[PDB]
Amino acid sequence: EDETTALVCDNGSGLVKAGFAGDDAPRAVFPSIVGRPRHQGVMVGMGQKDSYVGDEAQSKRGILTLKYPIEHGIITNWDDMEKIWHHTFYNELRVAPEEHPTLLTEAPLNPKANREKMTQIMFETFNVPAMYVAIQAVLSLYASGRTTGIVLDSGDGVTHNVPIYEGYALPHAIMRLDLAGRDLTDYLMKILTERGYSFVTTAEREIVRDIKEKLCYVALDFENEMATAASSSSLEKSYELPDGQVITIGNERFRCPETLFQPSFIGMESAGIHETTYNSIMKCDIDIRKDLYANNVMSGGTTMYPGIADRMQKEITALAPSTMKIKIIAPPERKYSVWIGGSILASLSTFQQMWITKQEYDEAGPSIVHRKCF
Amino acid sequence: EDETTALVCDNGSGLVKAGFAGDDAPRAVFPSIVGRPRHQGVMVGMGQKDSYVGDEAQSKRGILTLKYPIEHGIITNWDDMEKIWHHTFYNELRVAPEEHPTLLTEAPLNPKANREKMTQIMFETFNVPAMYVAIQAVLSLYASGRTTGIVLDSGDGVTHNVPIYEGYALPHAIMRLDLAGRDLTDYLMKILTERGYSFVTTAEREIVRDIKEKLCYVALDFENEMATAASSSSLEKSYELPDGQVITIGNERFRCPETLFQPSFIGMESAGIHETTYNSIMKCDIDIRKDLYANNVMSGGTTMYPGIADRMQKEITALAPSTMKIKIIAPPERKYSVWIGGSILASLSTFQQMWITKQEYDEAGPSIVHRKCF
Amino acid sequence: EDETTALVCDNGSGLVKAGFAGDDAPRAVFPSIVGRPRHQGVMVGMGQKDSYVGDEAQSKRGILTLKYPIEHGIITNWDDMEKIWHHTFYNELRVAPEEHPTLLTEAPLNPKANREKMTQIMFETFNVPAMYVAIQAVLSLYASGRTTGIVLDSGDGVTHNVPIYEGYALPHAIMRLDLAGRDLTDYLMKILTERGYSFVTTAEREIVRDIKEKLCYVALDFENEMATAASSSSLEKSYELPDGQVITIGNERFRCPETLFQPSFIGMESAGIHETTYNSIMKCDIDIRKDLYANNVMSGGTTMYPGIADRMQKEITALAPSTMKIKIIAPPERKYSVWIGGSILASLSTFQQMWITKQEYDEAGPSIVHRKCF
Amino acid sequence: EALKDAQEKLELAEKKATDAEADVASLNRRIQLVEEELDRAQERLATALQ
Amino acid sequence: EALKDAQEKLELAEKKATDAEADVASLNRRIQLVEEELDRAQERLATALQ
Repeated sequence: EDETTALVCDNGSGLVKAGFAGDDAPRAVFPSIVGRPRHQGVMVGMGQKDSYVGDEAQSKRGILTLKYPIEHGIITNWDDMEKIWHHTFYNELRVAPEEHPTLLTEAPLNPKANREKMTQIMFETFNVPAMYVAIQAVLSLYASGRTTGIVLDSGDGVTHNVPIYEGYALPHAIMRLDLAGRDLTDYLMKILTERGYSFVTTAEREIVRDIKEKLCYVALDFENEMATAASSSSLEKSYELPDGQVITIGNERFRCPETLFQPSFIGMESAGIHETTYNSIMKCDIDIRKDLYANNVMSGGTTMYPGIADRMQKEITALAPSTMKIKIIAPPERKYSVWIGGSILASLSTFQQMWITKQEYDEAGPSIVHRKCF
Repeated sequence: EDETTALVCDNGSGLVKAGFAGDDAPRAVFPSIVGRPRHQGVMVGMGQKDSYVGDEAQSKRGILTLKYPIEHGIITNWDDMEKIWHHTFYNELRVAPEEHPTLLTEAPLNPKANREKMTQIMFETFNVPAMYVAIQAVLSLYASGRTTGIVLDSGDGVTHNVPIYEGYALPHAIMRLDLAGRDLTDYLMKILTERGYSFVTTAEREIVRDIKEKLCYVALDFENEMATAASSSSLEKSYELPDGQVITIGNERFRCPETLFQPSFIGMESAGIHETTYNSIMKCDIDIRKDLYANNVMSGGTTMYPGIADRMQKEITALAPSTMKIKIIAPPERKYSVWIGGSILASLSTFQQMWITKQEYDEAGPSIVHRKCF
Repeated sequence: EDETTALVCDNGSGLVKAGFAGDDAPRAVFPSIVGRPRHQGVMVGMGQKDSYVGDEAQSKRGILTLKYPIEHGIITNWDDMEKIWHHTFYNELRVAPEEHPTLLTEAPLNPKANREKMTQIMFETFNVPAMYVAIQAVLSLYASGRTTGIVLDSGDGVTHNVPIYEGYALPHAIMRLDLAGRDLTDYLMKILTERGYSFVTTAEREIVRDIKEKLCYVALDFENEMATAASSSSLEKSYELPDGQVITIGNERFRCPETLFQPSFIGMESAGIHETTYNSIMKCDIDIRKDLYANNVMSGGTTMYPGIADRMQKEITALAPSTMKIKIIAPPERKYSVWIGGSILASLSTFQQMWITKQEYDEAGPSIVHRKCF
Repeated sequence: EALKDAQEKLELAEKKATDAEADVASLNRRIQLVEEELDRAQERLATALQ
Repeated sequence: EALKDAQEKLELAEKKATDAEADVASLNRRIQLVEEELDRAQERLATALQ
């Protein structure tokens, strides 16, 4: 065949998004979890199966202890990551990696060891002709079809912010903020406890993740919505657990995403996500700032909450000069924007010479990641 | 075609003014800047473009470091000048220089190497039938339509002064004074710092150049205007930066052009521009001085400030014998006076035999500039 | 008692150095931090205290959020600064400002409001008979006992360069370079994340300052030292956190001070400390360059790293004419030279007629600072 | 939610209209004051020139 | 309905603000031009007086 296709995988924490390069959507999207039978089984003709990977672990949740292998964009456990990639290629996509070049995404300001060990596994585990590791935020920018913007990337791993102008990139102005979907989940199960609902274990920690994926929203003013929580009507929502227990969540619902704009609630000094965007834009040159204000791109899974775009717009407009208009461009489909940006990149004809070849790795070693790529 | 037209270029520092000879205005006027991508770009399908030339560099300012290739009428960097002329001919005028004789302007008391290397490039870079290098001040005098005057030429390059009488010219009485638009810009960004506005880089150095091109004016008495700066009302002006930041400049505004009349502010002993005009007129013969006092011509870009003509008139009248009347003739359009003087010269029928031919250069070498022309 | 004595206070960003005049060493040295308690405390009998100042903030660091009030030589908040001066006078020194003339140090190319508000706080908050504000670099020259030299002065504030010749000063050849030791602290925490060491709050930001002031050094040639960092040995050093976490840092350690000589690393076009020193010397008159090259003086807090003098000598010798011998005098004790320069200056009886008196302030108001001093 | 936001955006757009119109009126007063002061500056100029 | 009405009132109030903004912007251009001619007439007057 011509061009050989190519393969693209996004592994921020929480979800593997994977598929062929040259398509508009990934074939396989599943949770990045390795769930181990904690309870010793007593039957004959079970499994045994040392561990379960992917949405198999979601189905068989109650037995398992679940371990996310990626925390804060950092792989904690390498064998668990290899198992997840083994699951992507053989269980879903049914590809031999020898037949495809593979793009990986990776997060900004990330330890060198993750990029270098990630390449070491791609060459010396799944034999592969070529690969690339690319920055998450630039891929979302490509997916949005814009040449310029400040990309606010927040996954389940960590939050990142990369300003770009006309292509280029500003290394000093790149900001990484330790907040995530996962930290909002840990805050959320903590704020459910005051209501009497106690979720203590990894299995129902993913149940509050599912709650937060739909019930939670961001206030267009926090204090105003917290004041109208005195007359509870629309702010309460009934939620059904898989147990058949019913949960009723009021003001507790919208103050969980409020943590992004008030990290004093989590107990971290690190500024809210709108001030981090100001911190990135202020580090940029005076000239370009006009379009960075007007071309803010949201990406990732934890920018999905209803009303985030409006809240960021009101806060950035309030802080900034009202001399210029602050447009925020946050697409629906923004969850998959990194993977789509990886699809478009590996489909680019020129990019087919910028691959890290297997040959170039075999001569010059794993350290060449940083030398060739950003 | 008859007469072949001719081409005219003024390159004092700061601006290329270029067009056809035989027209009242130049087609192309743009900043003489070579701006290089200082920041390494990270995208695919950019440029690359090693450098940007002309008002392209003004548009894409923030990325670039900008280098003026001409300082003090001296070309610092020759490849950068060749690139600027390559841009004039191919990007704007769309001419083959083989089809046109080319006039260049050049400044008085200027190193021989600039004239000789300038001719060497015109013959052995852009193949051309003929050329001429001419003095800036005489061209402005032609443009003003007068046979006699003392031409005060001040560009962004250097300040020059050439007395002329009935044509002729006085070599001993020619004065060159190291002050310019550019030195006023360096003074200006230094005098903004006491107000808290700090412009540290080449990109916003051209922003204070733009400020000074409109906000700045010359006091009809410096001390009187500095005294009325105690009651700030009309002397302050709000200025908008491209950032959206607002700048408010009071007495600081008019004391920037005051440097021309007080070079003790810049720290140079070299006399103010009115005493330099006296120094030129005093070196002239007694008989002609009467009309040189009454026929002072201002030319160049840094004689554009409002109230310069009135200040020069009051100071020269104060120093000189009040026995004779000191008329200063400073036209609006005085910025382009050198180019218009070059247009009229190459349109002159007799001048069409005084060209340096390509043939005469090929036989007698680059040194013949000084031998044939002034 | 005769003279009464006087008080001298140095308050560049990062460190207060303060004490009596004519004492050769100071009487208080402590960090210029105001530390407010971010976390609400739940006990009875605590404090409470709005804020902790100086080393009480260093000691109780993890509860707090720490604010420097002085950023880039500019006072960003004035209650925080007033508290620092209140703390020096009443806790360590134990004096009444009513007894003592007070000398304050101040930075080259600083907004007028810093002098004008600083004199107001000294006259109207802490009642004082007389005071003075003095330029930092001239004081460090006084400490090393010299009449002539070029002073490179750099704190955790900003980097300033002042050439001086047989006393005097050249205002047009004074250079300010907005690179501080503090920007090196932010660069150091940014580089540490490559090795996986994520530090994010102000408390451990001062742990990287503590790493910076005794593990870091300047490479005697950068590429040579970075090449031998392939074979890690003496280039790696263990470090102990007050946590008990061990931190091992390598090439990272010397490429942090390299940012002073390569500002491309922090993303700024602004030339290096060797180049800015050359820029000052080129602005100076032709004769005095001979002695300025051979009388380079280093002062301040971020000129303390090993190899700075040695490197500045290689780079200035390489750029300058080698017809004269470049000599740098970078004494030990150079962190305190600005204070020592003030303690000698306030001990000069002729300078006791050069004070700004309380009566002159009461008669003629805050603007008189720039009418009597620099 | 679209209503609380559309209604609050209405109260703010009405407030922005109130402020923009307050600015129209406050500016119309200032424009007229600079026009009247300009007429006076021109009359004083015609007087100063005479 | 309360939403479409809040949105129509919002688009209308946004237009009250946009028209009031167009009017204030027209007036801001008039203040800048007329006050610039106030200052120029005042400067021409200062020049005529000097």
